[PDB]
This record gives sequence, structure tokens and C-alpha cells, in this order.
Amino acid sequence: MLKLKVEGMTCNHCVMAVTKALKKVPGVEKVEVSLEKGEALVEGTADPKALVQAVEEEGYKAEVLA
Repeated sequence: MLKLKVEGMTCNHCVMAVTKALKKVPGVEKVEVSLEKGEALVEGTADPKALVQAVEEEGYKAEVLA
């Protein structure tokens, strides 16, 4: 399961937008995005580069912890 560090989500609205945004990546199946931990776990086989990209596209800042 891939590990991502998200920075800027300070509302549930942010988290849900980002949740779906990460799921748009070819290879994602399930994800778990917090609002207090600044994390966005991925259960799918997608690549971290393609994952972080989808969050950065929403105007937030993200980085993998792989």
C-alpha cells in the first residue's frame, strides 16, 4: 500500500475532492485519506508519481513517502 503526505487539506471538502482525484489514476482500487493525519493511503497498484500528480492538480501540495 503506497504512502503519500498531503499538505493543505483543512476541510472534509478538500479530502473528498482529493479522494476521488487519486482514484482517477490507472491502477487505483481503494484509498484512505485523513483530514488530521495529512495522509492519503492507496491500496491499488498505481504509481506514486501519477498519484501525487492528481493531488497537485487539485491545487494542494503532496509528496510520496516511498
